[PDB]
This record gives sequence, C-alpha cells and structure tokens, in this order.
Amino acid sequence: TEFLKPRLVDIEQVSSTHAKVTLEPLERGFGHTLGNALRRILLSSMPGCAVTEVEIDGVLHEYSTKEGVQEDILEILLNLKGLAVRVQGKDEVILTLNKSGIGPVTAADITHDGDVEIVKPQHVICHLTDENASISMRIKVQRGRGYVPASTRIPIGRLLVDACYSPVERIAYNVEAARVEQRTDLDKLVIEMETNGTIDPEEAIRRAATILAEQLEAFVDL
Amino acid sequence: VTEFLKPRLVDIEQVSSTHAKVTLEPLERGFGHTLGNALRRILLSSMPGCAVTEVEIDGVLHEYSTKEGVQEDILEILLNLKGLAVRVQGKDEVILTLNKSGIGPVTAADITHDGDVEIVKPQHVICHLTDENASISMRIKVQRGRGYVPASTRIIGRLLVDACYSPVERIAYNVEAARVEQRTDLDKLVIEMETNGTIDPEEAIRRAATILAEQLEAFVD
Amino acid sequence: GGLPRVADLFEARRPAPHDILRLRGVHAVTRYIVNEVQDVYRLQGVKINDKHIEVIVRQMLRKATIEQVEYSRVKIANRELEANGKVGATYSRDLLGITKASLATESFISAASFQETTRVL
Amino acid sequence: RVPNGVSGTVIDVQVFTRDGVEKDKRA
Amino acid sequence: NGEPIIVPSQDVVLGLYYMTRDCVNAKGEGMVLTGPKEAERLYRSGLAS
Amino acid sequence: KPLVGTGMERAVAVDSGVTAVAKRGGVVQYVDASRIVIKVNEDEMYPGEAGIDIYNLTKYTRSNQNTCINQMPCVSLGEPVERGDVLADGPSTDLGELAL
Amino acid sequence: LGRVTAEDVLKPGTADILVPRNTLLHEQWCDLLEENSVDAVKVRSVVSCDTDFGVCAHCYGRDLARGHIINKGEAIGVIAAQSIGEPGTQLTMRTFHI
Amino acid sequence: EIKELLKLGDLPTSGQIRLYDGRTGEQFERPVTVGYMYMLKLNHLVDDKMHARSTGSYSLVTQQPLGGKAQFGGQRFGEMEVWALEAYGAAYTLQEMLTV
Repeated sequence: TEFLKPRLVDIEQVSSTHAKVTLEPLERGFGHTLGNALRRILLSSMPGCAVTEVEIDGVLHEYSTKEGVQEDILEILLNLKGLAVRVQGKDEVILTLNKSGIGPVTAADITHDGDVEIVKPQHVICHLTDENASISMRIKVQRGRGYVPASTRIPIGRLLVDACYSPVERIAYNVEAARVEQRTDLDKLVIEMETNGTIDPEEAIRRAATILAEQLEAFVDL
Repeated sequence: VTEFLKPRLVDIEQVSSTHAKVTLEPLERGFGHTLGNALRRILLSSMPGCAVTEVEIDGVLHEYSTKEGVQEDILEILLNLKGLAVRVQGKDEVILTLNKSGIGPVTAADITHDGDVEIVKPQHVICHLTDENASISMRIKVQRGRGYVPASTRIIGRLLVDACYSPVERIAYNVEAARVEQRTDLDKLVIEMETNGTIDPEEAIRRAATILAEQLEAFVD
Repeated sequence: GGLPRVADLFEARRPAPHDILRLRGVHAVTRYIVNEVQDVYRLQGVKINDKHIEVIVRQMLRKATIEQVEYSRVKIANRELEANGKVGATYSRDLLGITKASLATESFISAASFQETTRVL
Repeated sequence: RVPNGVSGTVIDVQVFTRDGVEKDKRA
Repeated sequence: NGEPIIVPSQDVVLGLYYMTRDCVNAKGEGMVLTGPKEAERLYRSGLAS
Repeated sequence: KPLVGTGMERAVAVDSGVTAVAKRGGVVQYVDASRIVIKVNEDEMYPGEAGIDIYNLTKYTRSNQNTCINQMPCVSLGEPVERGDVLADGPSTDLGELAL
Repeated sequence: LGRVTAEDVLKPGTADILVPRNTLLHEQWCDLLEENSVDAVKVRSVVSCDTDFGVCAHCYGRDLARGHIINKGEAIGVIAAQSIGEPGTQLTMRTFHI
Repeated sequence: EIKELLKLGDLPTSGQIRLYDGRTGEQFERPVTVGYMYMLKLNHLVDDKMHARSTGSYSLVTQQPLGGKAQFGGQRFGEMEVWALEAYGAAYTLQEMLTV
C-alpha cells in the first residue's frame, strides 16, 4: 500500500535551446500518466515576454515604405515579432534603436540596458542601402502567457503587433526500464525540450508540477 | 500571470447507494481532459483492495469435471465466486471454509464466520442444491493486491481465479462548454462512478486524488 | 422510357387509355396507368406508394357529357330528380391531360394564376 | 459614412477639380 | 413511403462495423466474463483486444 | 513555392507581365523598396548615351476584385544581371515562379 | 400494408373467416395473413369514392408519415404531387458522379 | 522512383507512420498516411455572406421589403416554401408570413 516517489536524476544540455530531463524511479503506469500531464501543461501555460508596440519617426502606417531601406514596414514588423528577450524585475520595458550607414541592422544594435538580456544578437531586422540613410525606433516589451491578437485587445504613428508569449516549441517523452536493487519492475521517464532559450528546464518542470498540484486540491472535497 | 481559475460549482448526484455523478465547473481551456484522463487511469489500474484468488473443491479434480447434485457447472461457480466482495482487517492472506447440505440456494451467508473478516452482501448467490443426498465442501483463498491480474499470466486440483483487487466497477468522464461573462471558451467536467459497495464513490475519488498529489512532492514548491 | 415517358403518360398522349376506360371501366385504367408509371420508376430503384398516382388519376378525369359539364353537378341533379320519383340522366365520362384539366375549373382566379392569363380573363 | 461592419485604415485620399472656381485648405 | 429518413452514414457506419468484427488469435481470446462492464475495463486497461 | 510542380510555373509568371524583367544586362547600382537602377554593360550601349535603366515598382494598389497588388525587389546591391532576368516579384510569385 | 378491406375476405379454409371486413392491416395482421399464405385481398381506393368535393378517410387508408389512420383536414393533393415530383429531380444532378 | 527518394531520405517506403492521441497519449491502432500537400484559399469568405434583418425600408408600388444585402433587404419566401407549409398544415404561420 506504499509507493516509491520519483526524483530529478539528470539534466543534459545539448545546446542553448535543447535539453533533456530524467525522472527516476516510477511504478507501473505512472510514467505515461505523468508524461502526458506534463506535456499538456508545458505546451500552454508557461510565461514569457514579447513585443507589443512600435514607433518609427517618419512612418504613419504599415502600408508604406521608407527611402533607403530595402524592406517594407510590414516586413520589419514581422521580423520584430520574433525577437527573444529576457527581463528581470519588471513587467514592461521600452528599448531604443538607432543606426546609420550601409549594412544590416541586427539585435546587437539596441541600446544596452541593465536588466534586459538579448539571447540571439545576430537576429536581423532590416538593411540600409544608402550611405546617407538612418533609422531610429522605440520598441515596447511586456510579459504574459498565451496568444493575444492585436484586434482582440482593441495617436497616429503607433503600430501594434500580435503577441505570442509562449517560450516552448517542442516537447517529447519516453519511458524506459530502470535498474534498482533486486527489483525489476521500475521505470524512468525522459523528457526532451526544445525552446527559444529564454527559460530554464528545471524551473519549467517545477512550475508545471506546481500548477498540477494546485489544480488537484479541489478533488479532496467534503 | 501565475493566477489560474479555480472551480466554484461542485454538484453531486446519487443515483443509488453505489452509483454517483459529479459535475465540476468551470476550468481553464484544456484542463478537463488533463484531469479526467489521469484520474481515470489511477482509478482503473492502481487502487488497492482484497479479492478471491484460488478455490479448492473436494469432489473436483479438473476444471471441466462434473459434480452431481448441483445445477450449475464449475465454470459458473467460479464466475459467481469472482463477484464476491469482502473486507479483511489486519492481515493479507485468509482461508475460508464452506460446508452445506440440503436442497436450496447456497449463498454467502453460509460461509463459516471468522471475525477480522466481513462480508458486504450476505445474500450473494453462490449455487443451488437440488437433492437431499448432495452436499458441498470447499475452500476459498483471499489475498491483497492492486489493480487487475488475469489468471492466464500465472499459469493438487487447485483452480485459478481472476483477481479483482480494485473496488471500482465503472468510471467515465465527459467534457462540455462553459462561459464566464462573455469568456466563452471554458471547460466543464462530468464524472460517472460505480463501485462494488466496499467503499462509496466519493471516498474513492478522494483517495485517487491523494495518491496522484503525493507523487509530486519533490517538485512542488 | 425516362422523363418524357412519364410526362407523356400524364397528359394522355395518343400513341389507349381512352378506350380502356370507355370499354373496361375506370377500374382498369387506374391499374394500367399505375403499372405503366411504376415500370419507369422501378428501374432506378425509387419507391413510391400507389395512392398518389391514384389521386392524380382521379383529378385527371373530372368532367362528363350527356355540352360538357362537371361530374358532381350531374350527380347532384340526378339525385335531386330521383328524390321526386322522376327520370334522371345518363352520362359518359371523359378524360383530359393535366394541363387541360387545370385550365377547366370552376374558379377563374386559379386558372389565371396558372398560365394563359389573357384568354382566361 | 463608413458602411456598417467595415473597418480599416486610411491610406489614400484623392481630390478632383475642374476648371471652375474656389478651393479648400486641405485641397 | 414507410421507411425512416434519419439514418446514420459514413463515419458512424465505419465505426460500428469496426467494433463488431472479429479476428483469430487476438489478445485475450478465451476468457469468461461477468458482464459488459468487465469487457470495458479490460479494453481500456489494454489487456484485451 | 510548391514542393511538387509540373515545370510550367516560370512561363506563366514571366508571360503574365506582373513582374519586372531586365531589358539590358549590367550591374545593380541602387536598390530600395520602390526603385531599381541598372548600369548597362559597355557592349550594349548606343553612341551618345548615358546608359542607365530605372525601374519603378507598384505599391499597394487595388485590383478589379478589391484585392492587393504589390511588387518586391529580389536582387541585392552590386549584383550582375543578364537580359530577361527577373528583378522584382509580383503578387503570387516567388523568385520568378507562380505560387498560388 | 395500411389499407382497409373493401369486401368479404376470409381464411383459405372453407367457411372460415380470418380478418373481419373493414380492418386496418398493421404488422401483426400482415404477419398473421402471411402465416396462412393468403392469396389476394380486396381494399378500398380513393378513385372509387362517391364523396363530392373531397374524399373520405377510409377510402384513403393509413397516413404513411405517422402510422395511424388519416385525419380530417389534410391536404393530400400537394403531398402526392411533391412525392411524385421529387425523385425525378434528385435523379437529375447525380449523373456526373458515375 | 518515389520509393527510392523516400529511401534516400531515411523514411518508410509505404508512406505511413505511427501517431498518438494528443488528448490521452494513446497510440492509434493502425498506421496513418501523413505528408505534405498544396492548399489554396478561395474568394468565398463568410464575412461577406452573413446577414440578418428585423425591420427596414420598403418598396414604392408593392409595399414589400427590398432585396439585397447592400440595401439591407429581406429573404424571399417563394412558391415552393408555400407548398411545404401547406403540406405541413400550418395555417397560422402561413398567414403571418403573407400579411403581417
């Protein structure tokens, strides 16, 4: 009438966006239960940060062009939709970007901030093709969870973008046999995680387990 | 951002003494399946209990043997024995003896009394005796375990019987739609439960939820 | 066979149903037309009860002669005359196609609604 | 003046005048 | 005519047809059961075909 | 673009006339989102000619069916171009191939 | 199935009556007459009715959409016309499937 | 040739794989055909087809509602619908639709 409890036993970091987590040991049937519950929770309820608004100097709306820039404003907004940023201490921040001269404009050109981290500095935003061209913009970053279209949430020259707050991209899991002293009926569970590099695997596992445990409180009823 | 909805409507309906329906509302989108599947799996395959595992019959040496004076057959006698509910206190292996003579229904009330052991349904039919000459003598083995174990996975005239340790007879769930002030994307969970009478459905639900919750203690902070 | 065969059976086109009625009774023309229509409809696997064709046939034959008048009027007049112990009347039934049967009705509003407004008005 | 149920953004305005008289500030 | 007009088709027919077929030497063949609920338990647990 | 095709996409895309095609070969001199300038090769110039080609592009115009028409450059700065090459894409076109 | 016996009909045996005259033949009656292998039956029809300005219930018979006998005040001409007309139209637009 | 290309890509030559249910995690009982296909979006959008009305404007000679979504019109109740209502026996519904 007693069960053995699992623990974290290994964390393997393939790269900055790929990870593996191992839970051991498990009784019969508990591996699949925990795996499916954790996969379902991890893919929908994790928090993150995203870009929500933008302002450019001479730009009125997004269906226009700018002299000396190869892309349209709409393509620039689509490019900005995929910027990954880590923020601590606040739930809202504003960044400034300034650039001049011929060449590409990357994420490394953003003015440095004390409590903001950029994880992929080589992300490309636009191109300048004239030697007498310059660009300056202001970008607003917020925190949340889920997917909020701009139309649902709702001066001339302020442009809104759709927000995808989730930092998780792919989840997989496997169940294998375990080696324990004199026992041959125990399993181990391996979870494979693919993200954008703005969340820690161990913290994600703890957060998902906390959400599930807090949801399970209502079933001990009267 | 860390705040999630909590249910505020819990409805319980008792169709019988061993059959219940529970409604829970409202939930976040997708959580009905998440909770229902896990609860169903734990209820189906992991609850402990007591069951009959083996039987010995004096006049029978083979499963297909024929015993005179009884209307039923050995197969049907085993089928009736498979549905007998019993509670054992402070032990894990009990032998019970049954001796009966006469002409009439032979039920569970004819088993020799032995306290630390109790019978849920005294009027459960075991067999019938047709003639005055006939008599029956038999022995029952009761153990403790988890889930369901078929007899085919384990194979002096001893006959193997399928073991039903879990007290749950039937479990099912369903998910429907719900809204809260134009937020029309939320879930509603409905659960149907039937047990064998040893415990009531609500106690089983609470026990399953406790078992599931105690497995996450290392990670939850 | 096909659609034109059905559309020609209901309008009493001359190749006979006229002679079948005049010589063997309307009870025979009923069965004749029912069988002929069901022959076309049963090749394709279509199930229709026999009542509806009988209804259409009854509506087809509605006048009489002894000029041309309504059958029910003649029957009522004969009943009234025989109620007084007098001599009634003898009549021979007719038969028309649906297009001609529709345009010869006691109501002129429905006939004008159907078709050929100017002539009816 | 916008038909019911239709939204959008203004991206172009055109003004047409003949050889007549008078003109507006926006024109 | 007399025949009904509400009749299942396509997916429903395929599903019921698939449930009601039988095979040879499938998993769990040769058991004796106490009723339909035991059959549902055995199918859901993965112990029978 | 389609992963599985038949091989007639380029013909339709070029003969329709919704793209921009180079009249003479040369080298790309200036390009932005709405204009392309080509410096013509030496052996394709008439006497007494400056020798540059200018292409202006169509931007956000409505069609007869209230849809959108838009052109986008697909060449970089300092690239060499031959005659009959695609310089810009039209609606439903990907690098000179029809894409619906 | 769903008519009313017009005249005297009896069991195949001599002087033995199976169904009384003017009865509505439901499933049980049809099974009973099929058990004894009834040769042929006579029924009432709409075309042979003496009612003027309309018809009468027993000459019509069963109402196929419900099961019981026909009620008073029902427009049977429109129903008959629709029943005949519909299958030809449905036959039309399914030709290209073959 | 398709099977040779599949083998070069390290994929099964039948074109079928194993799939799992996302709501329970259970494996479907038969292999399923999975692949890539080219899809199109046609110019029949439900935003251009939904319409409703309670009261509005009427014609001049025949004081009946106008027709067309552009001018906020009503739907036409034709001859065949009248035949259907006659076959049902619904006299009050028919009178309500014909007059008020």
